[PDB]
Amino acid sequence: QFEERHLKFLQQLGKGNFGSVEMCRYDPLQDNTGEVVAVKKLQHSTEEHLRDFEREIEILKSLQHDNIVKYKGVCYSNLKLIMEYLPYGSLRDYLQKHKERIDHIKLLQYTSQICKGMEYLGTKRYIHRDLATRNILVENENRVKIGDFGLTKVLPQDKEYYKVKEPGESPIFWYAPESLTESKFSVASDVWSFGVVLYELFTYIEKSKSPPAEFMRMIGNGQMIVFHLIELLKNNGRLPRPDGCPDEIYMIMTECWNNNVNQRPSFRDLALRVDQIRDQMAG
Ligand SMILES: O=C(Nc1nc2cccc(-c3ccc(CN4CCS(=O)(=O)CC4)cc3)n2n1)C1CC1
Repeated sequence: QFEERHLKFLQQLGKGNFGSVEMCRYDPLQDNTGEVVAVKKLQHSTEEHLRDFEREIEILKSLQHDNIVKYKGVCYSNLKLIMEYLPYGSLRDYLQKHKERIDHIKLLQYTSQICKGMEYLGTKRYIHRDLATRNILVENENRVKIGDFGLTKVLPQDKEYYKVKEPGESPIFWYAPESLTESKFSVASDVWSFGVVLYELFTYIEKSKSPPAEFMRMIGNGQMIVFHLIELLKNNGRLPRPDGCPDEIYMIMTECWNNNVNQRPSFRDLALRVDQIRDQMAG
């Protein structure tokens, strides 16, 4: 649908080891009347990374949900993924900036939208593998969307987990212990990560309170990090309750952080509990 020549670069939205997102204007009439869009491309395109990117594109294209960033199309000379542009950006940066304006009732509305997005994923047998507030996007004051799917895998038909160990840098501080020790990824490791996302929110993204900073303090400030992490978690070492967090929200977090994969709640039970807590804060 999109031509490379009609896509004008406006700014960088985020750069990683394997990907980059840009704000661009798609202006086919060249009269500065096209819509601003978000454009994801590989930064150092391997052919494996390209094949993964093609699948990421096919995943996003197959998703249609209020809390999932919209697919617009592809563009090539090559491959670019064109998405809707969300003007408020990542929940992470948005929470950090507007922390004095965002109360707990709002945090739980975001939380509940993230669960519904995640339940819709698990419905297609997709495992996200990268739930973090940096990958959640703010559409408006009342709406968040899951906004990146670079690490998302389809479960095979005959299995409820997927095994994979990619080279380089893994977000280890959001990983369930069976993902660190066995490279096993399931709906339940996504639930583990969701618990860490909930922790993030309730910390209001206070610099020294992030999971990397907290687990590093607990371990002791290279390759040895994951080993010490694994041991800490097996001993039931865990992220502290955030400042001002209710016992009942922290209970949800700690339940998400069960070492017993099978004892972790489902996404729809998470949504029931959160929506129940929300109503007991309002009415
Ligand atoms: O960011 C803004 N809008 C906006 N719209 C969209 C629409 C789709 C996707 C994103 C988006 C999602 C994630 C990121 C972070 N990260 C960049 C490197 S990677 O490995 O490629 C993917 C991970 C960056 C941008 N965004 N971001 C506003 C604040 C300036």
